[PDB]
Amino acid sequence: NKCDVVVVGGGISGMAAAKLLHDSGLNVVVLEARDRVGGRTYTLRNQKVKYVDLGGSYVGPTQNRILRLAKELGLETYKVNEVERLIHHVKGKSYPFRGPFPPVWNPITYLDHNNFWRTMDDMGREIPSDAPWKAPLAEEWDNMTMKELLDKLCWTESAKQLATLFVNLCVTAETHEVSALWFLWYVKQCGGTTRIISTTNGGQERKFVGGSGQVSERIMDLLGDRVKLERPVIYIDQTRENVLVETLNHEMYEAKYVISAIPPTLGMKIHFNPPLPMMRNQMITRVPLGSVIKCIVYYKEPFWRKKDYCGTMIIDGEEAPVAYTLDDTKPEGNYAAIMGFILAHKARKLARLTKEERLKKLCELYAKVLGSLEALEPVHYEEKNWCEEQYSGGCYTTYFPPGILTQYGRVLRQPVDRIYFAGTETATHWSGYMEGAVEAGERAAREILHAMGKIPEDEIWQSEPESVDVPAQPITTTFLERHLPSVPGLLRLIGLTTI
Amino acid sequence: NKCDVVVVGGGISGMAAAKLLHDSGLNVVVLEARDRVGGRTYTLRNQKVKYVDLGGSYVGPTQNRILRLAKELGLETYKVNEVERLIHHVKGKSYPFRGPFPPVWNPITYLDHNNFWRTMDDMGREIPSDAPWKAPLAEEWDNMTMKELLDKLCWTESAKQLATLFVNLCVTAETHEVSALWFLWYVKQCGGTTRIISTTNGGQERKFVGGSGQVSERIMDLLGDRVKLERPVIYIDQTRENVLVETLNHEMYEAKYVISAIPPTLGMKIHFNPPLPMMRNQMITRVPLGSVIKCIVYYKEPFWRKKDYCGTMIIDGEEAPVAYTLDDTKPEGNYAAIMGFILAHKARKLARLTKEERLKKLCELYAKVLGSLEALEPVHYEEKNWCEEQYSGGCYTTYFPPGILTQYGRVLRQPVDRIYFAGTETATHWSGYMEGAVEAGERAAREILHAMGKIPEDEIWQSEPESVDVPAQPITTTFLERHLPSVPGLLRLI
Ligand SMILES: *[C]C1=C([C])[C]=C2C(=[C]1)N([C][C]([O])[C]([O])[C]([O])[C]OP([O])(=O)OP([O])(=O)O[C][C]1O[C](N3[C]=NC4=C3N=[C]N=C4[N])[C]([O])[C]1[O])C1=NC(=O)[N]C(=O)C1=N2/[C]=C(/[C][C]C1=[C][C]=C(F)[C]=[C]1)[C]=[N]
Ligand SMILES: *[C]C1=C([C])[C]=C2C(=[C]1)N([C][C]([O])[C]([O])[C]([O])[C]OP([O])(=O)OP([O])(=O)O[C][C]1O[C](N3[C]=NC4=C3N=[C]N=C4[N])[C]([O])[C]1[O])C1=NC(=O)[N]C(=O)C1=N2/[C]=C(/[C][C]C1=[C][C]=C(F)[C]=[C]1)[C]=[N]
Ligand SMILES: CCCCCCCCCCCC[N+](C)(C)CCCS(=O)(=O)O
Ligand SMILES: CCCCCCCCCCCC[N+](C)(C)CCCS(=O)(=O)O
Repeated sequence: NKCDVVVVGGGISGMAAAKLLHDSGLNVVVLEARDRVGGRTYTLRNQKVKYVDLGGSYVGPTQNRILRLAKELGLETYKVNEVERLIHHVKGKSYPFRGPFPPVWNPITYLDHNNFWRTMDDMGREIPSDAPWKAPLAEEWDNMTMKELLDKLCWTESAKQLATLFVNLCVTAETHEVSALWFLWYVKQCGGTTRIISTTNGGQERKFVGGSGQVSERIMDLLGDRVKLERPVIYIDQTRENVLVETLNHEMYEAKYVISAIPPTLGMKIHFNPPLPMMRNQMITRVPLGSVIKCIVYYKEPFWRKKDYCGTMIIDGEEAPVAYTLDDTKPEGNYAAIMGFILAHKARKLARLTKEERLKKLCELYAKVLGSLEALEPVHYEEKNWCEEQYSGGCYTTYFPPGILTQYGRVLRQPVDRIYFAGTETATHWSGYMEGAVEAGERAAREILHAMGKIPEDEIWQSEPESVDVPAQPITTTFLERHLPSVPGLLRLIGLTTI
Repeated sequence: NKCDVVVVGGGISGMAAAKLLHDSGLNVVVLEARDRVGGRTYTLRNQKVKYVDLGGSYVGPTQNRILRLAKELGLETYKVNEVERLIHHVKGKSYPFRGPFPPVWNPITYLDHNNFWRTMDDMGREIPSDAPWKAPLAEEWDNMTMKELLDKLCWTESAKQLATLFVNLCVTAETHEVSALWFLWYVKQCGGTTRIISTTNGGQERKFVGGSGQVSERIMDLLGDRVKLERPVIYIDQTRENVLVETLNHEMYEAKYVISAIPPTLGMKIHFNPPLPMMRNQMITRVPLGSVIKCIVYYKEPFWRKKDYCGTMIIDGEEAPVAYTLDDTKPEGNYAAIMGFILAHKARKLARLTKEERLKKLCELYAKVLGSLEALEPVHYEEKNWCEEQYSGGCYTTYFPPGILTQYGRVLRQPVDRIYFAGTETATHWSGYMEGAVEAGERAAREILHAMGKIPEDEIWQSEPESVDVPAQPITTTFLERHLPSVPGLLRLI
């Protein structure tokens, strides 16, 4: 029953919050809906795979909070394979390349690709990380879908095609579903377009040895009996002196404060007394999560390396079930695997098939993209459809439809009496990621410490020292990249000269 | 505990369903979250106002199911006052007019205005009521907001701004928030633009004497002790022989079947076992309700009538808190009142003020629009902010953001094992209205009757005879309206 803080949700954010509060000498309890911790991170273990992350997996430079938490728990990272060539597959043809971006030869298309990425970052610098709705043109950009923005920025179909896949891959949603302001914020708060898309020096650089599920599992071992599995929270009562939190099995928990560490829309699963204020009440009906199936196809050997392919494929085409893959082979070089994401409307569409039908379609895709018959000989298959999860709502994270972030964005992490809000969605740096989960979990925990008069106000938001293990090379631009004209800019120059 | 059907929700849809099933001889229970029935309809009574609808209120021709149900319960309608002139307030000036739509005098603006409304109805003709996702251009129309359609279609700012007001008023959401496909479906399934906007011969023609809350209240009286108030449903278990439904106060209800008669997104408040299928699991997080405050200012007399104004105001502009009003005076001519809607973003913005602050702004607005100092002396004020309701989620109804209706639309009323789906959102005619609530409640009830082998499949969807009290007159267009060019059409002719 009685404790200082009830934490709702035993994912990375809630576990990070409970650990901090526990380390500060408080009596904490974690109420987790599932028969496991980790939430949107999940590591399957069996003899065929040894271990595999079916949810969140990748970590990179500038994600210093998740890295410090994992290292303190005794965890280790390894580099995702990007030794050999990446593949860009478009119009049923594959084009090998090196570096983070698929190359473009056509001079007009090159100017258009260059300008697009530059403008994404240009617009990003106008958007405050901690308050996106404060951008000078917040309303104008929020009243617009990402599709509308692509339609007006991209003067070539090639750039529009690549930008569409970029959006699908980043936020597991269609360009027409998401606010332009929101998506521009989301990229900006991950350090920009290059940082977000990169394996080497980016978000996909590394994975944890043994899986990311260990983060939450090892925090559970530290907290012992304080974590309560199979306790979905149904009711929060704040009418009396102590906060009462009721679960589905009719257990009652009494606390001074509560941390909500669940996806914002999943707050709907809780009945509130007194009712939530007007803005939060409506906000939680307006914030869906994206759609993704994560699929891993195992092979006898990482045969793609022999053809000088690292395993990275960027696959454009409506026919392609998977738009993005990475090599998922173990660091020891065994359990050869290709990881792929089925994104947005394709997750919806391909979920109708059987596990066996999906495996078949993926192998047939990889065989064509890699130009390898070997790809038609899988030894094993694992997958996870996050759309069917009652206690996640989707993956990777929450997106904002047009008009919502400016109208409702400011209440996301605004406390409601004695309820404080964590979860990756409330973070200001790598929101949507395991990194943002740690940030938001530890920030929510400190808000409570301040409320109890244990720490000063200026200590609620805490900066993180850079990892020595995973150093961040800075994001650099060239003179040409900065000053090459857009397509309309070149046309302006043509019409002005020839006049 | 043990019954044939548990109905979740004591709104009009749930009550209609329960009444149908009860009259057919089944044991039904209604589980209602609030201390009252009615949901998005609510009739307040005090001696100052006598009675006032603070939620759903208006009914009109073609809404035959709500009219029949209310007539059986002993209810009667009266006509909303539209004898005198309507007012269009544009750029700080009032323009009195007659007929459902404000006149336009600039030739170019006239062509642009004409084309916009015509095109809305043209597009609607290709959208099936029972399956909007089967429209020929469903994906194209669903992937754009109403804002970009208006930007595309309206060559003049005058038309765009009136079209914007129209969207705001119909669906309590911003043009940029909503799918074009969904909005065009919404208008089409109310009988078209003219039918949805009209007072005389449209949706706003009539109100119930004594309030619309009496519909749900009188059905609850007919059901005896079968309606359970302050029983919010928290858990639905379908793993066993009969369905188990748990409430927040720990009570257990067992049934052969369930009707969910709540707004789709409020399905999130229930924990399901087994988990919901994937498409519904994600759908119920993708379907918000609009934002509105309904406000009624009372006066000593209906003074506007003396100046040959009926009370209807169509008010352009960002600064106007209220964009649309109706005379809310009682049929007897006493309790003189003006009803106004504070719509969409204005509802969020003006909720930060006090009740008294909102009253002052409305009175000053009405004084400008009506050209009368008498609007500055209210005798009484009532309001309801529907955004603050845990068990509604907003008003009037559920809107679909771009991409949603085509991807998730068909799951809305698709049964989940032994759970059937009612609620106005699942109706095919006047969805969003009290009428759709009745259609959906009775249809969901008959689906169960068919599942039980009591009626054939062809009796699940039943037609309704036209009301003798509120008959519908046909919607007509003129030759010029149908054949006048658009702005770009007039340009290609030049
Ligand atoms: C799903 C996914 C996938 C598939 C993938 C990925 C992901 C995901 N991500 C994301 C992550 O995972 C996240 O962010 C995290 O995890 C979050 O955390 P939090 O905040 O903590 O949350 P969660 O987990 O959900 O938890 C919660 C909890 O709670 C509970 N509940 C509910 N309800 C309730 C409860 N309890 C009680 N009561 C009640 N009522 C639940 O159960 C849970 O447990 C990620 N991340 C990272 O970091 N990384 C990665 O990798 C990931 N992934 C993805 C990504 C990447 C992709 C990309 C690629 C390429 C490019 F270019 C871009 C991008 C990211 N995101
Ligand atoms: C809010 C509102 C307002 C302000 C106004 C109006 C409206 C609204 N509307 C709408 C109506 O009302 C609706 O539709 C109805 O009501 C619906 O019904 P239903 O479906 O039945 O649903 P509800 O009510 O919501 O119910 C539900 C129930 O459930 C319950 N819950 C929840 N959750 C739960 C429960 N229980 C148990 N458990 C759980 N968990 C709740 O509580 C409830 O009770 C309308 N309508 C009509 O008809 N009329 C009218 O008038 C109305 N309004 C508005 C309109 C008009 C506007 C306009 C003007 C002008 C122009 F031109 C256009 C438009 C319509 N809409
Ligand atoms: C000699 C020049 C005459 C040009 C007249 C032809 C009109 C050109 C239309 C091309 C549209 C290009 N997209 C990318 C689709 C939208 C750009 C948006 S924005 O125009 O830059 O605002
Ligand atoms: C004889 C010269 C030919 C000029 C043709 C005129 C085309 C210029 C369009 C500008 C108006 C833009 N609005 C109205 C906002 C949108 C219209 C979109 S759409 O043109 O119908 O696609």
